[PDB]
Amino acid sequence: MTAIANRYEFVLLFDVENGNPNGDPDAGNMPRIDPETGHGLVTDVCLKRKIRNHVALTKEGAERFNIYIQEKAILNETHERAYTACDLKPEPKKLPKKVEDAKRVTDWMCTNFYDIRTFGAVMTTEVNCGQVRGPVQMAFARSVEPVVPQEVSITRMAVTTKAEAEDNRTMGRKHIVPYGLYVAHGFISAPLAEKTGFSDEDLTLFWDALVNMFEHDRSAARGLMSSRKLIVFKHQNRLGNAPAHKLFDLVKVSRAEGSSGPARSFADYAVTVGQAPEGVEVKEML
Amino acid sequence: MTAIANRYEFVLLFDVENGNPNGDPDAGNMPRIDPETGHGLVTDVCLKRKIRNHVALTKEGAERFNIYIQEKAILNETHERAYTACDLKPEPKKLPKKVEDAKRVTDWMCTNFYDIRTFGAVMTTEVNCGQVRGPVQMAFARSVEPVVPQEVSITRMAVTTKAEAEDNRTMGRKHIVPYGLYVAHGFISAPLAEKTGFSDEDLTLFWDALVNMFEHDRSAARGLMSSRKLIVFKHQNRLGNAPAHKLFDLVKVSRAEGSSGPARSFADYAVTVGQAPEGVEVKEML
Amino acid sequence: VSLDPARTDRPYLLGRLFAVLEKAQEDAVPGANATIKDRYLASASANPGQVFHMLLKNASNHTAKLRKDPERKAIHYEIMMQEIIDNISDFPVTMSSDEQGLFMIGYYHQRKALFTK
Amino acid sequence: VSLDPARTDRPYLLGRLFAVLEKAQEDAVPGANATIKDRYLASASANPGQVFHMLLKNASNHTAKLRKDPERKAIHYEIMMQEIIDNISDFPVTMSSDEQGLFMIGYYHQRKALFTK
Repeated sequence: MTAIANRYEFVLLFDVENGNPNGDPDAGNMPRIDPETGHGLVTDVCLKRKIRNHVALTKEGAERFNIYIQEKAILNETHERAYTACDLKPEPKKLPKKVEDAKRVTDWMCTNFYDIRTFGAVMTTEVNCGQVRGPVQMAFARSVEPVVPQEVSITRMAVTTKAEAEDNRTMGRKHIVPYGLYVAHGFISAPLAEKTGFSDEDLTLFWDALVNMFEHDRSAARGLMSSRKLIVFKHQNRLGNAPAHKLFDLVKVSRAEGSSGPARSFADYAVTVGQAPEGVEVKEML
Repeated sequence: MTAIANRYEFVLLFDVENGNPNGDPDAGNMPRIDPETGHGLVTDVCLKRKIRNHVALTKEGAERFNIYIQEKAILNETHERAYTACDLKPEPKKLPKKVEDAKRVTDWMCTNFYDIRTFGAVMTTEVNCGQVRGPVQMAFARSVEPVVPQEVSITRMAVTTKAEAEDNRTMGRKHIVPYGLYVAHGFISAPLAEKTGFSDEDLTLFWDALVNMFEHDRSAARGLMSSRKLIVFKHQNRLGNAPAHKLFDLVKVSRAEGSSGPARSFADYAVTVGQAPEGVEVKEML
Repeated sequence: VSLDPARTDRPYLLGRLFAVLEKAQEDAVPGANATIKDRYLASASANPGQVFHMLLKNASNHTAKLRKDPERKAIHYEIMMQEIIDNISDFPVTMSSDEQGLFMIGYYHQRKALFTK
Repeated sequence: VSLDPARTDRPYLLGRLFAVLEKAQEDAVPGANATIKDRYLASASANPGQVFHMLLKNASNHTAKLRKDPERKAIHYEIMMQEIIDNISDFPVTMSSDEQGLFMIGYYHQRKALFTK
């Protein structure tokens, strides 16, 4: 299960229509924004969640593709199960003093759980199984342009609970974004992958999940979401050949000619990709 | 081993995006700030940590390039190793009463450990090999403008512990900086270098470490960080030809024409460098 | 310390304008669940030119509506808009954070005055 | 309570404002992790001019959240907000170590007053 042997970077584009992409739980449930400039934000956590979901759905629990963070699970017990699998019991706070036992519990955990093998985890709980850093990382998603969220009042004809006047109709609410366009960054590092065995087949599965992410999570509130673009830079060496910021500058997005009013469709924008330096390969997977 | 023969000064610039550069271990985990002005701060220790990391990654145990196994080691063992390696009986609190061997229980260190050769260490400890001052020093990093830390909230699938009270089962926090630009200062001294042997190849490796520091540092909380500029002043004799403060004044940073309220990119700023006196050589293209 | 009719600072004027648009809307449409304030307070302070342009459409529509009925206020409000919009040269695309503070004061100050009577 | 409702000292006013904000927030969201104090005490003192305008956004959201319910205290708070702010001409950029102390005092007096039935 050999690890990858190159350093990577990529860029992802996606948009929304008449929906809430991430309600952050500290302002009613309004969509999250930058409070000084009015651009919209989405957390990486959300994205990761989504990807976990997709992998679970597609692989159907195949061996060595289990997911560690399942709904309303208990983690300490999974730690204990790893301990027993490597045939040790935990100290209430610390990993086994025998280095090999800790290595075995950690390697067992990494081998069995796909998401641990990809993102790492903080297993420092009572049942101490250690720490992992994770080879794949992502940054915050930021909108290209300011967003103007709108709130919609709604009502319910039926009656919740008995009172003095209860058919008296309640008013509920929805919060929505009309339109918006988002950008994301990510990285992959070979040296860390060498510590966990993150193999290239996992990389292909990761690409696949990343392109088909939005298609399975339709909901009442979520509206319509889709993915538009995907660009990957491949270094020719286990250590890079150029700074990351220079690469990200090769891709530009701007108003499509003739657009006057607020953006309302993908067609109102124009996107271009520059020429990469000598030591890097540029591909468009979508 | 041949030491350098000139004094050096330099200036470094770097920025951040949606990240925590260095968490305050007392103030929850918020970014460090100036209590009076709101300017951000970064400890030098952090930087040195980073540099040591990069050196260990790139050299991988090459001879005379050990890193004092700084991670989770029992330090006093290496001192008695120096004593035993020098064939001297380990002395807990005191150096040997023999000048040559006394200094050898340190020269062994200097030969072996790069970071000791560069920064020095305290070695009067429960195994005594003495003191070192370090030919290379750095000061605190200060942002050019006030910063406004932000905080966000997190859900959770599951529960770690036996939380039998019995959805979204847990909260969590993150601390971030929308944007910021940082500056730093440093010095190198030849007379001290003569005492340890810090040589030219080490200086070149140091330059490389400074250029490529951040590339291998990606993490969940880190966000996006990179370096931007580097200017080096080289005097023409073992003792400089001008005061340091005069040199640092030749570099100036200011807002671009398009000020436009909040700064959100490097593009918002303009950087310029003056011209140095006759006795000083300025090289900035690094 | 109270409302100053002579401050003539742009973010103060924008705050006053906002406050009185709120007041006029109120009289326009009774019984609303949420006010324009609740809807747009944040946005207005972040993107002046963006929204302000938008709001005035609706305000125009409303005052158009309201002339049929004998009831008046709204001519005083139309004059108040016309004073503040004549003092404002132009609408900034965005404001410095420190300026967004001053915008809040002009709003509160103006509101209190209108709160009276 | 020792609170003096007619002091009119800017830092004192600011502290009272802070306290009221905190109380409002508290009422809005039962079972919260922590307080406003915990998150933003430092910053406020450090740079009053940069944070207050952000605090006032959340204030509004909280109030909105509240008012819809039969617990229409939250109207009572808003009036205080009106009164306090009324007296203020602009936010300070910086505060001396001395008025920082004063700032604190105001906070505390107001805090106790709110907690009174």
